[PDB]
Amino acid sequence: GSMRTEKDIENYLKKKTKGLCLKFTSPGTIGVPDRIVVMNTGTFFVEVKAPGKKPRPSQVAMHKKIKEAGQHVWVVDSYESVDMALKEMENW
Amino acid sequence: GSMRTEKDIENYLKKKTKGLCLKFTSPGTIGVPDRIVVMNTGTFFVEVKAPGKKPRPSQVAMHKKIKEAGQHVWVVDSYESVDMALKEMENW
Ligand SMILES: [Mg+2]
Ligand SMILES: [Mg+2]
Repeated sequence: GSMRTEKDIENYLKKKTKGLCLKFTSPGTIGVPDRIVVMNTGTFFVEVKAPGKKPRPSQVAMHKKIKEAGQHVWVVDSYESVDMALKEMENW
Repeated sequence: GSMRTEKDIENYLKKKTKGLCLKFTSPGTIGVPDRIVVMNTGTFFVEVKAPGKKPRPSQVAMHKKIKEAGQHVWVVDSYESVDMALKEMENW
C-alpha cells in the first residue's frame, strides 16, 4: 500500500544532498550506481534500493570494480540510511 | 585530414587512466562532463574537446555548478593535456 519505494528513497537523497545529486547513466556498462553526489568533500557514488532490497549481483560486481579502482560506493534503502550516508560524505 | 579529433582525445584518456574512465550521461541535465575518472585519489570529472575547442556556454555553466558544489572539472583537448590532467589527479 503506502510503504516507501526506491523512488521515494532516491527523492529523499536528492532533497537532503548539500551539493549536486546527479543521475548517473553510463551507456555500455551494466550496474552503475544511480547517483553521483557532488559536495565539498568529494564526488561520491550512491546506489538506491527499495527498503530491504540488496543490490543485484551485476550491481555488486560494478561496485567491486569501483572499490578496486580505489573508491567507495554507498547503498541506501531508507531515509535513515540516506542521512547516515550523507553525514559520512560530509565528514570524508 | 588526419588531425586528431575529440574522439581520439577521449580514447587516449580511456587508455591512460589508471582506474576507471566511465562515460557519464545524466538524463535531464545539459552540459555534463563526458567522463568520470575513478582512481585511488578520487572520482574526477573530465570534459573532452577537439584540439583547440572551448567548452560551450551550457557546458561552462554546468562546470560552474560543479565548482560551486566544491569540485573541479578538467577540460582536455590534446594528449598532452590528458597526461597533465591525469597526473594532477594522481597527486590529488
Ligand atoms: Mg537503484
Ligand atoms: Mg566533449
